[PDB]
Amino acid sequence: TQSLFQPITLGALTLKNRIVMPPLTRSRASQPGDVANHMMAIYYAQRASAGLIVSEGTQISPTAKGYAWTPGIYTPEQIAGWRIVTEAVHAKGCAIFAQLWHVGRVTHPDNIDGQQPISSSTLKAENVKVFVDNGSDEPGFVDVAVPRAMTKADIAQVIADYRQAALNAMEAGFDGIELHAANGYLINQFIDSEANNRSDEYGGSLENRLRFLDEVVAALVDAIGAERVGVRLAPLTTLNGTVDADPILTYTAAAALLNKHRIVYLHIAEVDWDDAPDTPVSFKRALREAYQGVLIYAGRYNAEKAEQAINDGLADMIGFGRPFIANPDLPERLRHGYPLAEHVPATLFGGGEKGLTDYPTYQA
Ligand SMILES: Cc1cc2nc3c(=O)[nH]c(=O)nc-3n(C[C@H](O)[C@H](O)[C@H](O)COP(=O)(O)O)c2cc1C
Ligand SMILES: Oc1ccc(Cl)cc1
Ligand SMILES: Oc1ccc(Cl)cc1
Ligand SMILES: Oc1ccc(Cl)cc1
Repeated sequence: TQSLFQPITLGALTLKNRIVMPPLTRSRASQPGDVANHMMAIYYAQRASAGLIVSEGTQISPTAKGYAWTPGIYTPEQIAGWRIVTEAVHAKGCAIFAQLWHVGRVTHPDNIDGQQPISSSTLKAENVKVFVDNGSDEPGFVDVAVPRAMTKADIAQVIADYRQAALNAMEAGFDGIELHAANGYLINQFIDSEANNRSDEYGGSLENRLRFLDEVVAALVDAIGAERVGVRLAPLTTLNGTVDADPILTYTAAAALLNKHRIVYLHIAEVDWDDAPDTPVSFKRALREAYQGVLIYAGRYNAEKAEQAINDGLADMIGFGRPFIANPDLPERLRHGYPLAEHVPATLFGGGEKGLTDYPTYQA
């Protein structure tokens, strides 16, 4: 755990340790308005012993939302709500990035103002469900709708929304933003070959499939600086059903592309729930060469595996998702080998402070 508790520079920031609280959707946003709120500020501040916190996915526009009660980052109220969160976190001495979210085809019209979902293509995410609370029917999971393929104008608009969302994040006092390009959401729907059947310059070739990622990142960097832009990829998991034919190649290329932008960190999601594909060390070694910034991994890490990943030269920082839910003082527990509480799946999403802010710190 020695390396794990070494500080690290992240752009202009000097982080206290190598531990990341990765994005964790808790769907606690105040209704109506999907506004980041007090319990969320407390929740994040409780966990501010992390070296870096990355917020739960936060939708960049009304049509970017996939799930009921997730916080937005496009209205003045939403920005103000996030500001209280970032101030609460900053009061503790911690860095926090906003994960900018566009779910693309992984949504339902009820979650996006009756609009049709957008995507690279008109392919539905098969067997994929999102959660809806439309005010009329009893809230619950529903099948995603069929998306429409983005036009060049849609692409320009979404890039605009990402760019503005980044400015909004800075206005909300975030230290940076993380582009959610993972888990089968909008950008992932362009990247992964089986989710992209476009015939224009945004589909087909590997270079084309990465074009949307390229242009979104260009915008983000232009807006707030590369030192404040991170990106998250999930090369091998297939959460929400985007599949690539050659993920090892696609994502090593993507890492190289992102390296050209000099994004401050690349965040690799290795595991999603029980979707834990073998991530070859040789792949990780290739990513380490393709991308020369701060490399973050999350997925079933414990203290031992985290430390080894760092000492092996594979990772610079390690995210702990589920353990951070149930252990606000996760770093302290990891350092001392204190037993980790386990989270209650039933209170992961929705509800109030219960299962959010009432996981106690460790007490012998
Ligand atoms: C309840 C929950 C919500 C999550 N929300 C997000 C999300 O908003 N954005 C994202 O990129 N990953 C999300 N993830 C994935 C986690 O960030 C993390 O990568 C994953 O849980 C694997 O790490 P772990 O085994 O330490 O939990 C979420 C995971 C869980 C369990
Ligand atoms: O946004 C969400 C996601 C999952 C659940 Cl159970 C409720 C709301
Ligand atoms: O610009 C702002 C607004 C609110 C707070 Cl707490 C701090 C800075
Ligand atoms: O990327 C994501 C987003 C939301 C959730 Cl619940 C899990 C993973």
